[PDB]
Amino acid sequence: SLLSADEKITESLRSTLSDVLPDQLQTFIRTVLQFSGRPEGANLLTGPNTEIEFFSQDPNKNFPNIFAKYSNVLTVSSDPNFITSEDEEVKIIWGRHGSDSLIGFDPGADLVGKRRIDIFLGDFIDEQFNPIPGALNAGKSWSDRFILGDWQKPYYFEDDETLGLNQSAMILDFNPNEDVIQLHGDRQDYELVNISLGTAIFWREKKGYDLIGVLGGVSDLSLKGDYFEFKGNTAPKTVLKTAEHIGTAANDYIFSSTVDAKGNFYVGGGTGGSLGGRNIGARDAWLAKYDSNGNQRWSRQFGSTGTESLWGMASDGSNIYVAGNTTGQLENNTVKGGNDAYLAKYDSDGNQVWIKQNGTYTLEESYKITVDSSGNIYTAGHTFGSLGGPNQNLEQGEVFELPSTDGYVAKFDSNGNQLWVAQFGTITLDDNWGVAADNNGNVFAGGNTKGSFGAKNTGTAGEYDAWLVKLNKDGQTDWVRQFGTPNYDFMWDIETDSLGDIYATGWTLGDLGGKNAGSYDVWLAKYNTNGNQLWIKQFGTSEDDAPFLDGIDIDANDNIFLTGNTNGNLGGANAGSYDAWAAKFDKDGNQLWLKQFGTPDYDTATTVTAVNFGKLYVSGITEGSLGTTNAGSYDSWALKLDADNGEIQDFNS
Ligand SMILES: CCCC[C@@H](F)CCCC[C@H](C)Cc1cc(O)cc(O)c1
Ligand SMILES: CCCC[C@@H](F)CCCC[C@H](C)Cc1cc(O)cc(O)c1
Ligand SMILES: [Ca+2]
Ligand SMILES: [Ca+2]
Ligand SMILES: [Ca+2]
Ligand SMILES: [Ca+2]
Ligand SMILES: [Ca+2]
Ligand SMILES: [Ca+2]
Ligand SMILES: [Ca+2]
Ligand SMILES: [Ca+2]
Ligand SMILES: [Ca+2]
Ligand SMILES: [Ca+2]
Ligand SMILES: [Ca+2]
Ligand SMILES: [Ca+2]
Ligand SMILES: [Cl-]
Ligand SMILES: [Cl-]
Ligand SMILES: [Cl-]
Ligand SMILES: [Cl-]
Ligand SMILES: [Cl-]
Ligand SMILES: [Cl-]
Ligand SMILES: [Cl-]
Ligand SMILES: [Mg+2]
Ligand SMILES: [Mg+2]
Ligand SMILES: [Mg+2]
Ligand SMILES: [Mg+2]
Repeated sequence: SLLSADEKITESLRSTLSDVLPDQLQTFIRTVLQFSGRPEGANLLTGPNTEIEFFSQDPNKNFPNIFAKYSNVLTVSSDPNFITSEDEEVKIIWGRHGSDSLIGFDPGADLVGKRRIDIFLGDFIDEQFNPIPGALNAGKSWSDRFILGDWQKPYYFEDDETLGLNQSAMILDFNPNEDVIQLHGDRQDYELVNISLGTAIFWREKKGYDLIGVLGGVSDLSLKGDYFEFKGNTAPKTVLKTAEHIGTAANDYIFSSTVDAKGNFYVGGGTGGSLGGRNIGARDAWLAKYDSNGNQRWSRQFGSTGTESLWGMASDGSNIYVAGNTTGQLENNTVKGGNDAYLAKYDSDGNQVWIKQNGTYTLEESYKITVDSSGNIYTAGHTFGSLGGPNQNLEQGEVFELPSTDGYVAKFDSNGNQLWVAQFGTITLDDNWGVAADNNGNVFAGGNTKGSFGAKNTGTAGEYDAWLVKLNKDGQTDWVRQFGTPNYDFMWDIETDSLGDIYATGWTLGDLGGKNAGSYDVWLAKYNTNGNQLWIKQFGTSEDDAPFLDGIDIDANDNIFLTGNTNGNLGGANAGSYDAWAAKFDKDGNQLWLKQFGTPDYDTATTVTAVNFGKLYVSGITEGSLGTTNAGSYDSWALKLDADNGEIQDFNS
């Protein structure tokens, strides 16, 4: 019976949210929701007003730590939720700019009896909080997809005698003119109920009801509207049987790849399941080795009862170095506070040689790693603390500046001893999205900044620019460069060629290398070792085109390979949703080929690795059945390509 559903839903959500979220965070959320004109959820948070300790050195009070613990803050890009992990009862999933594919509930996790509320914000963009109007993206929004179920099962589904209020999504900014709510089954499986908060979405069967999601501030919807997408009960038909398929019932992601000197191919990333070994808790890191004929030699899974991923991997020719973040305590390590970075070493046989966890009392992220020809290892990332030196934004003065990241690069020897750590940036956000060593002892770093780091930012409202830093063998800066348009420009990865020149790839919403074809476009930029910009190429379709994550590699012939996603017809006719794409360039920026592949469902490449004089590997993630039938939610895939023309080969030979 749906009698008194409004009172039952309000009391249940209020009870759970106010029990789980720290008072500091409730105070922050209530203030933001009131300011933004999305007040519906505020009355669900009944904790007392509490000082928000933006700069506390206590890891348990430091607000960046608290906010990160209960949130997935995504990027200015059109994002899949590449950071989702089943590590908390309540999670705020914030898509920001771009057309985001938002998921928070892993259908493959053991969540029986667990309270689970995912609070979704599809856009809710930074510009709302600008005191001065007129910003390029003020008032702009995108079509976000809120994933509340798939072909396999409804999400947040307790399937018991109650109204199923213990698990539910709450979407705070659903716009039926633009956004989509994805649901299991068909429209006859649901019933919409107008409530004080907005709309309740109930799964309905003979035995009763189960609350799937609440839409704050929207009423009078219809299950016949095109803003609901129903996925039925049957896994997608398989395409691309030539690909290697990696998947469990949980969310599985490849985020990176590399090759050793014998031509063995490695992939790795994060999984909510038991992929390389028995799941330790929430998301774990994992990696796998394949011989050059496509046979898997081993898979390994490691981490903690908290959340970690492999975000980068590189080889010294024999060993495999891996890097990422963790929210827990790794084996043979101590926590520094909040989330930390780590670097680990695996030998060719899959033995974990060591793992080094490093960081500060506050939030570190690390997405990148490189290995030089001497066998030294460099990680890179960003920190809210004072890792390589004092953070540019240390404490609150008379003028409040929101806590913010600086970039860092850390150098290690082959035994994991830290040789140095360099930290740099501006008073505002500076994130790292790239690290690459040359042959002469130097190392480059690259990323995004809201500030004026290597040049005056021309954005009127702190839109991102790209930055590049060259460090010497001792970690001292030789130069800082910055490039961009007045709009957002976002870098994903960098790499050097055999001459020591540095290349970066990203997306732009403006005219960076040329006239923007529409929406996001791809760019590739080249700088010389002395900091001079040589060229920027920009290309795309009228739709959304971008590299993603480990988006560049450079082979021994100085061919450049790029990869990412597109929802246009970039390398061919789009198969549906986003597809993966890859491209090859020469060292002068001439485009040699451009290919597109994927399923009718959401796909993106996440990594590209070229074998010298051998195959090209493009790997990524999918909601479709790529290689074989999807086992649950996100699965992963690797494609073996002819590097001369981008044509897909059978993975196994
Ligand atoms: C469910 C509630 C949503 C809360 C969070 F999910 C996101 C809101 C972030 C607040 C705002 C962006 C920060 C801020 C402060 C400032 O002082 C200057 C700024 O430009 C920007
Ligand atoms: C793995 C993806 C993580 C992406 C993060 F990079 C998101 C940044 C948070 C946004 C924030 C509201 C903007 C902002 C910062 C700032 O330092 C000053 C501001 O006024 C405003
Ligand atoms: Ca986004
Ligand atoms: Ca969005
Ligand atoms: Ca939206
Ligand atoms: Ca439920
Ligand atoms: Ca884990
Ligand atoms: Ca830390
Ligand atoms: Ca900074
Ligand atoms: Ca810019
Ligand atoms: Ca485009
Ligand atoms: Ca790369
Ligand atoms: Ca697709
Ligand atoms: Ca899966
Ligand atoms: Cl971002
Ligand atoms: Cl806005
Ligand atoms: Cl109930
Ligand atoms: Cl209806
Ligand atoms: Cl099939
Ligand atoms: Cl082996
Ligand atoms: Cl600045
Ligand atoms: Mg029920
Ligand atoms: Mg097989
Ligand atoms: Mg390489
Ligand atoms: Mg296959």
